[PDB]
Amino acid sequence: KASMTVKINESLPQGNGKALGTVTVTETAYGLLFTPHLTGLAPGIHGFHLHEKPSCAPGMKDGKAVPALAAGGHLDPNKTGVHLGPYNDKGHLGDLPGLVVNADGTATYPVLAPRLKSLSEVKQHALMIHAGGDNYSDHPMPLGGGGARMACGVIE
Amino acid sequence: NDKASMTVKINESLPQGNGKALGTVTVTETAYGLLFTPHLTGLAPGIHGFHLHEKPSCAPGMKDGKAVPALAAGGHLDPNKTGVHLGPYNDKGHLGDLPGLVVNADGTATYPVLAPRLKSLSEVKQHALMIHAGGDNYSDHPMPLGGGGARMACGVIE
Ligand SMILES: [Zn+2]
Ligand SMILES: [Zn+2]
Ligand SMILES: [Zn+2]
Ligand SMILES: [Zn+2]
Ligand SMILES: [Zn+2]
Ligand SMILES: [Zn+2]
Ligand SMILES: [Zn+2]
Repeated sequence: KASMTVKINESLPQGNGKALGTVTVTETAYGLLFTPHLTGLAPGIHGFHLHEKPSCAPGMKDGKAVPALAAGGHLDPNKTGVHLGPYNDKGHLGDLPGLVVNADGTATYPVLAPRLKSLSEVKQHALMIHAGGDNYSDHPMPLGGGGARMACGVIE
Repeated sequence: NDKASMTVKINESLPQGNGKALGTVTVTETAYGLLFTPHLTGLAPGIHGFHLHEKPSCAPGMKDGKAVPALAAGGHLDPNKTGVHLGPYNDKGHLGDLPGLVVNADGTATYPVLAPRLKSLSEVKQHALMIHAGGDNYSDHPMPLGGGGARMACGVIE
């Protein structure tokens, strides 16, 4: 059973917020399954992506402090330069299905990302949770409308 | 680009018979299996058992003298006769096991769910797409059939 764990922390302008729980990443016969064990999130569907750089630190953009900016953009080994979701080979390999958050603010619903096949593809990248949702497109809003980076955890 | 795709209409399952139309689910073939994109409305917020049942019917059935909603659809699609409920990501259970149907706070269903084990529309035609009152933990424990419980909405895939 090739499975591993990722600690998730709140993402503040200053650094790291409280621990919001974990996410289990498991290899299946159909791809990587992300089983969340998170708490304290806004109910609804959240942008859920793997970002390039292994960091959840703040960065500077237009003079302001931006949560988890040091993580860079989306994991994109094919250099597609386009956000197209978990089921389309023509976009960022780091595109996972939206994270489903319950009414009590927890995340327990497992999401399969069929394109990822082994834990190695996930190591040394930032697992990102956004404020906004994800329609798996750059239209109408870029990167699925995720907007701000709200929670994060370096995988390794 | 291009990939085969079809549409299924969903109705309320009442003891009496069919209820309000709730919208549709688009089933599309993808490189990674069948994708079920819902366009539904008027559902209880939360996560709902979402399975394919054996018989091409959504009609009620009689069980001990009571009309049971969508009972005429039979049990879960299980060609390999596993006789067990293990979800969308496990080969050892019902082929008809899809991921839970995610319903928003407003009662709509819009979140696409991939079922990796289904590969083509032919595996899905002439079966019932079922929506339960309860959720789905992809297991027979601690409740049978993921804890889906009552059948609350249904649609026959042509
Ligand atoms: Zn992102
Ligand atoms: Zn992306
Ligand atoms: Zn075309
Ligand atoms: Zn069922
Ligand atoms: Zn089943
Ligand atoms: Zn069949
Ligand atoms: Zn048992």
